[PDB]
Parts: sequence; C-alpha cells; structure tokens
Amino acid sequence: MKVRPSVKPICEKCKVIRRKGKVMVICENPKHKQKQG
Amino acid sequence: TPMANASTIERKWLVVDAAGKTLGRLSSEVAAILRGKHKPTYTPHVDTGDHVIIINAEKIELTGKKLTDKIYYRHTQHPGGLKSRTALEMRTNYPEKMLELAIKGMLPKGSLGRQMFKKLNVYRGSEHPHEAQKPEVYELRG
Amino acid sequence: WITRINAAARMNGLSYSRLMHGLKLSGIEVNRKMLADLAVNDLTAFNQLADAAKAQLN
Amino acid sequence: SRVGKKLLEIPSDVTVTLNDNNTVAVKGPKGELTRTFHPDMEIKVEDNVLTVARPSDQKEHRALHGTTRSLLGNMVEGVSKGFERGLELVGVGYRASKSGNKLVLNVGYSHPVEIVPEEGIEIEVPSQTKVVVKGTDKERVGAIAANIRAVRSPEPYKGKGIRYEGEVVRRKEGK
Amino acid sequence: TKGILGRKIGMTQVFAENGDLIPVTVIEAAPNVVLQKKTAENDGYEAIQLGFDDKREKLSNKPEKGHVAKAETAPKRFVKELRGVEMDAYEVGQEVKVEIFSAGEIVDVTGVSKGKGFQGAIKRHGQSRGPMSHGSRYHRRPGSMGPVDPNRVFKGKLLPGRMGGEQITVQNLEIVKVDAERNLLLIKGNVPGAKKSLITVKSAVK
RNA sequence: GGCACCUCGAUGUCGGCUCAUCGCAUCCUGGGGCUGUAGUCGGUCCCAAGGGUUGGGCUGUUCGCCCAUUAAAGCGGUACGCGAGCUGGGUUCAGAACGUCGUGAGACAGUUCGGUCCCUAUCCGUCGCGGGCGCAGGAAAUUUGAGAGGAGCUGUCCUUAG
RNA sequence: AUAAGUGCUGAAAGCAUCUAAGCAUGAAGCCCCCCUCAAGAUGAGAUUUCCCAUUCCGCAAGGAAGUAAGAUCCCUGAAAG
Repeated sequence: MKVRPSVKPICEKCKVIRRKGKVMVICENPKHKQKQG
Repeated sequence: TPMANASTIERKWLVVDAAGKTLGRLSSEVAAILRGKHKPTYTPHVDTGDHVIIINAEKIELTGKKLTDKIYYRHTQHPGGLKSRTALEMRTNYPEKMLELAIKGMLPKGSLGRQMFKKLNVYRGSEHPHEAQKPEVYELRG
Repeated sequence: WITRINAAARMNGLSYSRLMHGLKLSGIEVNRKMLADLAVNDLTAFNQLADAAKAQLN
Repeated sequence: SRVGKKLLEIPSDVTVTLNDNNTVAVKGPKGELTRTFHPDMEIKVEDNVLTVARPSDQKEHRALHGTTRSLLGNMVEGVSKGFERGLELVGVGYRASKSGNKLVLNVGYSHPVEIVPEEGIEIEVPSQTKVVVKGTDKERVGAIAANIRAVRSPEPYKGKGIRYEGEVVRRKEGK
Repeated sequence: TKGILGRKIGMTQVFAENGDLIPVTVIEAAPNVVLQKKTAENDGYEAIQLGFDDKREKLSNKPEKGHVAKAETAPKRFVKELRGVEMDAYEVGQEVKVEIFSAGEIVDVTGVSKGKGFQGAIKRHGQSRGPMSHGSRYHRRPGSMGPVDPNRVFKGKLLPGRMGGEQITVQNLEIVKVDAERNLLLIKGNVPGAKKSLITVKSAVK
C-alpha cells in the first residue's frame, strides 16, 4: 500500500481504476497497489 | 412627504409547505415576507412583517452533495472546544435548528432583527398548535 | 420609494425594472418615485398605471 | 457488446409482477423477491418476455441500464433455481459443525465463534472440512460468505482458516 | 430501578464473619412515602416523587399540606424523585421502607458534600505551590493567568472560590447489612456529606 | 538571515518555578495495508489529537552527555507563553583582578569575585457570592432539558497453551 | 453514525471492477450511555398544592389601601458562612 502522488502501473498486469474520486491501481500482486495522494 | 406607518399595521398569518422546497430559496423568500417587503406600505423601522409558519420541516432537500458536506459549526465560549454537526445530522432530531439559524442569518441584525425573528415559528410535521390566528396557506414564487 | 414601488409592482405580478421600462416606452412618464409612492397609497390609480404599462409592453 | 440490450425469459412459472412505480416483485419456486427501481427505466413484462430500456444515451443512463438488466436476470434466475456458495476450511485442527440454524465454527481462537443467518439464508455443513450456504439471492449469499471468510482469511505461509471454492491464495515461503 | 432516601447518622466499622475489618456508613431512613406518581402523558416522563421524614404543623404550610393530603400522611420535609423505576410497582401513598435492599448488592450513592467556604487554589484544586525559600515571594499564589496574544484570560482558569455544598455521587458501593427493625442501613465505604444531612441511595446503574 | 514598516515623551531582554492552552508533520496507547512479515520482535506507510508523555548527576544554560526506570520519556505555536505572578544563576552599570592589545587614559560575544527586581486593581477578562426586575394574578415544592462543563491513561501476573 | 481498511452484487466498458445505483463491516476517534450545572432558554417551559378576585375614586383610561395564602424585619444558632 503505497501513497504516492504519482501512480504508475508497475507491471503490465496492474490495472488503473478510479474509486471515490481518488485514482487507485489494483494488481493481484499486493505489492503493486497504490493510491494517488 | 410619504407616510411612514407606525402602529397602523395588521399581521397576517401564513403557512408554507417545506417538503419540496430547498431551504436556500425557501429561506430567501421567507426572509422577504418576514420583512414585509412584499407589503406596499413598508417602512424600515417599525417591522411591517408578517407572521409565517413552517410545515414539514423534516422533509427539506439539499442540492449537490451538501447532505454530508455542509458542516454546522458552533463554538462554546470555553477555550479549546469546537462543536460541529453535519447536514444529514439533525435531520434525525431537530430540523428546526437548521431552519432557525438559516432565517437567523437571512434577516438583518439588531434589536429589530431579534424582534422580527420573534414572529417566526417552526415545527415538524403538518400540524399547527394554533388555529385561532386563522392561518392562510401561501406559496413560494421564485 | 423604490422598495415600495417594487412591492406595488410585484403584487400586480410585475417586476419593478420591467415596470419602469414599460413606462418609459409608454411615454415620457415624468411621474417619478415620490408621487408613484403616493399612487401606492392611492393604489387603484397605481393599478390604472400598471395595466397601461403592461398592455403597452407588448 | 451490450449486455443491457439483451432480453430475459420466464422459463417455468416465474411470476414476474410490475408494481406501481417501476417496482418488481417475483414469486418463483424458490420463493419471493422484491426490488424497487428509480422510474426512468422502462420495464414491461410480456408473456415469457420482459423489456428494459433507457430514455437517453449517456453515461449514467448506460450504467444503470446495464446494472438493472443484470439484476433482473439475477433475481429471476435465483428465484428459479437458487444459489449456493461453497467454502472449504483448511488447516490442522479446524472444526466446522452445524448447530441448528446457528453455526459453530472451531478455530484456533480461545473461544468458538457463532454465525446466525436469518434472511431465509440457509447453511449446510456436508463435511467437517467443507461448508456451504444456500440462499435465494446471490447478494445475500455473498454477504454471508463474506462474513464466514472474515472469521479467518488465510495466511500466505501455510494457508489456514477459510477458503472459497478453487480460491487461489498467494504462497510465501516462510523459513 | 430502586432506591430510597434517608438521613446520614454516622459511620463506623463492622466485622463481617471473616476476620477482615470493614468500615461502614450508618444511615437511618424512616420509611418513606410516595406522595406523587409522575406519569408520562402529562409530565412528559414517568417518575415517583416521595417524602422522607415528618415536620411539625408549625413549619408545615397550607400548600404542601394540601399536596400531602392526597396521600394522607404527615407533611414531608425531604422530597426527591427517581427516574427509571417500574411505573406500576408503586401505588401512590404506599411506603418503601428499607427492606427492598439486601446485603451484598452494589449500590449507587449520592449526597450533598461538606461545605467548606472560600478556599484558595491550593486547597480548591490541589496544584502545587511555589518555593518556600530561596527568595521566593510566591508562597501560595494561584499560577499565571495565561498567554499574552489572546489579550484576555481564557474561561475556566481555575481560581479561588467557594467549596462544598454541591451534590456528588459515589458509584458501586456495597450494602453489607440492613436493619429493618430500627430502619437502618449499613454500607461499606465512606459516604459524602455532613452529619444528620440528606443522603439518597440508589441501585447502581452500572 | 535580508528589508527597516509600528514602538526610543521606554513595548523588560536568557533560563527556571506556578499555570496552562492549541496544532499534528503521532512518542505510547487504538485500527489497518505492504514486507526481503514463520511465530516473540520488527521496518515503512495510512486513519487517528481522547488521554498520557519519569526521577536524578553535571553546567546559569536552553541543548546536550550520563545513571536508573517507563507503554512512552513527542515535536512545535501562543511577545523564543506567562516579572503590575515569582526567581536573579548569566548576560546588562558603577569596585577589583588575570591574559592579551594600546606609549596612555582604556578596551575585549575572553575569564573570574561582588553587585537596590516599585505599584493600595479603574475598566474589560476570570472565579465565586448577593440585591432589583422580568417571566399578562399572588405563593410552596417537585421537575423537563435546549445547552455548558468533567472524566475520558495504562502496566504486570494466571489461564487458554509450551 | 463513521475514518483508514476489508467487503457483497454489478454495468458504464458482453470481461473485469468495494462503484456510479444499492447492501454491509470497520477505531482509545464523533454523538449518547457515566457525573455535575442548567428556564435570565426574554423561546423566561411542565406538574401538584394553597389564596381568592375585597374596600374606595373619574363611574369607567387607571390609580390608592387594607388584606388572604405566604413571606420579611428582629432574635437563638450552624451541619452554612
């Protein structure tokens, strides 16, 4: 769970979605999930 | 020399239904009829206003996401203490608070302001305690 | 005077601004705010001016 | 490539009823389901046919059109044949047993736990190491499955607690 | 809930059949009488208000005499009311006595405090005092007012004033013996208030 | 630190004592995510300001270092909080000396010993306590509660179970 | 009732997706529950009980003069000061 203002898909099977106005990224690797801000 | 009326006034009793009128527009028009600015013989120091009664204070609706976004701050005079409650809060128990401070901020400030807020009463439901004043139903315009 | 005139116009279902606009294209209404206010205290005459302005407006 | 466009069916005595304001009540062999919808959707029931349409073509309209289509499908299918979600608890001492309507599940916690389904949602314990819930609607089925999972979601080293059917859990090597 | 009202006669110790020593509070309570049964549909809530001990006819006045004449007793000096009681349990004019309590029950106790008067901050709130030596002219003063920027002192800086006389509640007290013959109560602990004063005793809400 | 904008017809300057109060960019206690997280322990990050956040030795010292505890020994703001509340150890007078500089009178963010801290509270403000009046008759009691305050902290041991 | 978080169902965008529609769970945190004050709350609240609506004047606008219930002054005091 990273909290970075810059959100990148770390690997190709991460996918970027928007929840509650804040951009997340979800991947089945739990090491790759972060929110923006 | 125009007539500045004093103690030549009759007070009407008005009923307005608040179930489907947003409190911003409702407060804005209710402040005007509380001022008596609808009355033609208005003077700014004798309170030619009209008694109004709210009906269904419980059913106000709010535009946008104000239902949980509007905060009602209040500050007791003791140090380091602030109280707040949201807009969807006090719908549960006292909408009369939301209305009463809405028209309190609506109408002018001063001794006449207190005396002129004095005429307004606000209740839940659709039931007057009083019918002896022969209250007529009036609708909003804007 | 203006807010009294505004009340007089609104209770005939008219805005004050449209009222004076209609008066001005109705003619040179040299009648002014004080005596229009006295026309409010003689309101039937104020009605007799208001409908003339309204009917002239269109 | 449009799920909200396709049609739905009434196979075997699926009594779909349209109520006053876009409200639907269906009584099938499994039971009765009821649901209320905001009235901008047009739902008309024909013999073995039910309609769904949106007034305009824009974002929220498309979204709620597709969702209400899938949801009507979900209620009619659940009231037709029902739904079940299996669950296979794993480990070395973990014990799950029926205790009437209420379930008693024995986990390494110093106390046994308790779950009381009440919504017409029924549970079945076919084996010691495998449990299943039975319910009319998939939503409440998944809710009860979620609370059973939340008693002990598994660990990534050995794997314990509660597991869904074929649920792949991540493996971490603990030295 | 349940509770009575009495007069605090004193406090002592009593042994309790095991070797340990138990200080006790001694409260005599003549059997109280319920005078009015406050009900919801007119009073907004349900309660019973009851009187504790008598008065002479000299100090009795006509209004309270008429109020008491419904329950047909002597005039009552000490009247209080309780909330949360069983509404139908008490008929108006009945007594309550002391036996509704039994030894070993946890008890909420409430009484007025001992009045002390105008005491300084040292006694009043127990913050420490300055040095007694090394040049200190700050022997027993109540501390600095506050900062400078707010241009005023805040509310609630704790200053010298009167003590006492303000009712206080001690929770979870334990009744060790009841003497219904003499109409006496005997609670472990220490109970606030001066001698021969008000004291009310309740079943603990905890 | 830069600028010189209010104050030289005076706005008392370090530190300490008494008293707090606020913010959160959280030291503990609360809830979680990831872990190069087996478990006892941790690392980071997020939500969280309710409460708490120790006694000594040394130096005027804040600061530090050390001793011993604690769950923890937080960071900051409020005229580097608080002298019409206190302290006067140091800087910040007049005496005297040392080192150095100056031919000298003398001088040193160099040191050392000694060295007068005024005020009867007017109005706000604060903490208590009274009198009047009001509450469309006059009284004695019992209350409702808008709305204010306070408390709101934690360890150790046993068992589950080696 | 929530925060971070964990979700259930599901389209937009045939899949996926705690999400936009809905349904949940979730903190020494918020409101209550605990204790105290509190109707000057001028919005001056409520309950029970007692006194009764006398004498004069302008007759009446309203005053004044004895009172009832009930208080007070004064005195003995303290558990209060």
